Amino acid sequence: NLSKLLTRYSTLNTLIKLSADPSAINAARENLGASAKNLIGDTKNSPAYQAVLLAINAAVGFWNVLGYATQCGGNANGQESTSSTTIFNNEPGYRSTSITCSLNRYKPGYYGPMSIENFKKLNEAYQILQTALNKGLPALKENNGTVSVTYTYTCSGEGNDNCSKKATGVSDQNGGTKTKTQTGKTVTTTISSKVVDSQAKGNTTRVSYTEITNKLDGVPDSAQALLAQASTLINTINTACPYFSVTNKSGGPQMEPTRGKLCGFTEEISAIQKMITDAQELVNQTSVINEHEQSTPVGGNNGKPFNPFTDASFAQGMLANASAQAKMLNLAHQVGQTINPDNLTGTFKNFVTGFLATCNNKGSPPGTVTTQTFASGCAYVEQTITNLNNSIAHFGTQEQQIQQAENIADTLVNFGS
Amino acid sequence: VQLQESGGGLVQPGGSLRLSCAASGSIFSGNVMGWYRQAPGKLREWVAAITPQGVPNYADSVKGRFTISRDNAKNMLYLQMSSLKPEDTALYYCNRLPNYRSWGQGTQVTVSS
Ligand SMILES: CC(=O)N[C@@H]1[C@@H](O[C@@H]2O[C@H](CO)[C@H](O)[C@H](O[C@H]3O[C@H](CO)[C@H](O)[C@H](O)[C@H]3NC(C)=O)[C@H]2O[C@@H]2O[C@@H](C)[C@@H](O)[C@@H](O)[C@@H]2O)[C@H](O[C@@H]2O[C@@H](C)[C@@H](O)[C@@H](O)[C@@H]2O)[C@@H](CO)O[C@H]1O
Repeated sequence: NLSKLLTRYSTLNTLIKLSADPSAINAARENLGASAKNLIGDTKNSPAYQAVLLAINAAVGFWNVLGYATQCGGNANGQESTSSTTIFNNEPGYRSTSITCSLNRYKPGYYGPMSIENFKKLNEAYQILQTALNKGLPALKENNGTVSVTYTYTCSGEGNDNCSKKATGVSDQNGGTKTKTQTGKTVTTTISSKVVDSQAKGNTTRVSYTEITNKLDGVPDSAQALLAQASTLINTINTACPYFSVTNKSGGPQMEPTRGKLCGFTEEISAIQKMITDAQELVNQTSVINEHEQSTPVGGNNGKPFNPFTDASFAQGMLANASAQAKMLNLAHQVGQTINPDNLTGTFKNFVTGFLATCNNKGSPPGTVTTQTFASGCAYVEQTITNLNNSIAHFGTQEQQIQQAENIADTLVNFGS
Repeated sequence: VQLQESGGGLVQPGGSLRLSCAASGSIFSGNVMGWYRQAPGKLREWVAAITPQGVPNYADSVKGRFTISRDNAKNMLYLQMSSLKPEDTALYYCNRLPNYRSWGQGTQVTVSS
């Protein structure tokens, strides 16, 4: 009997009254439209935006912490080399804005050096991420922005084939150029090659080298696309699982362990993978929201009073829209809790508070690599956790409005079934 | 997984009251926390929130009259209410934001002359 239960659950009675009233339903639908703009159209105040940003920064920060300590080398086939030095620019090396891969003889592989092939994949994802962070991530709804990205690396040493025609696609090693396209979006890549003799004016380094420049145009900077880059970054590290060994500064904070394999940071890597996974799911709710717009008013028809049992075919879409917004908000929260040092323990807590959430650059804008970036995240991790929490606190009203819209729609889906 | 409000009662307009909420660690720690209320004939309304670092914000209906605070060592959330009005009469609840989906009992506040 229904009186007997509206006795105890008086808020259920209010819910039913609202579900029978077009003007309460239309108010809830307006609320959903405004909260959707907060979630997918804003930046500072969107918890969804802040959580995407945080997932990306944690991946980037992870490599800023460990990249300088990571062995790499060999030749183009993932094979060992006799005397190859390959240097990647705008990377966070030891007292340097480049990372040098020059470990010879050892076979690239697990607990060994990272192959140049893996490093190239890693490096490209990194350069793209840092260029986009530097320019500022767009709101979640902006799906067609692009960024331009340029990066360089060099090869020296006898037998080094990492800058050759097969590695590169480029015909003349001195002065040649090649263009190729790729993917929903077309990205153009221009690769050019130049040789610099040991004697040339300039040329600190005693030695002859080849320089490769890559210029990518039309790189998508949408959230979904940047998350895919962050995933490539962290998965390449975890799959390649190269040897590292760290310089622990006398004084400083202490990195444990000091030698080992990169995939040995298992809690850190799992956490970051899980953040990215949750942010990809979060960004997927965008299309659910878009395809179920709530801006058309609803009512009875032919001037007949509204009948909640027959006139409510919109409810399904309203519920899917409300549920999707709630899901964004919960996943945004869950990204934050995965990395927030307040709920972390032991070695993983030390990693985040001592390294990942710090920056040693002498704030520098996001995406800047200096000779002091190494061993620190330099990716605004702490500021982003704070801004995520601030944005969630400023979403108190909208969250209740979303729950209410969901309860209304769900009451109407029930009545119509 | 526990939310326990207390401190409510019947007071006079113009009056004061301080509400308490004991929350479990897993709800409270490193989360935004907040207060809500449910008045007769209405659904639950958000009232105030506070970040782990202590930054408070408020709904317009209570701003300048209520103060939310938190005690991170004891997992306690507080709402100091002043210049109370009949319209502040309601069941008050605390939760994290976003909400854990089981609400506690709440605590009744009645303001009446
Ligand atoms: C070891 C070194 O740096 N040597 C310098 C010269 O460069 C080398 O020249 C030889 C021919 O004598 C080759 O061309 C060699 O590259 C070939 O072999 C490599 C594998 O060992 C790799 O597959 C290359 O892709 C391949 N290139 C070609 C065109 O087939 C050169 O070494 C390579 O390039 C140098 C610059 C450096 O990056 C090495 O790490 C790399 O392995 C160099 O010669 C000048 O440049 C060459 C590319 C070529 O055009 C020459 O004819 C030019 O004279 C000279 C002068 O700068 O310095 C040598 O010390």
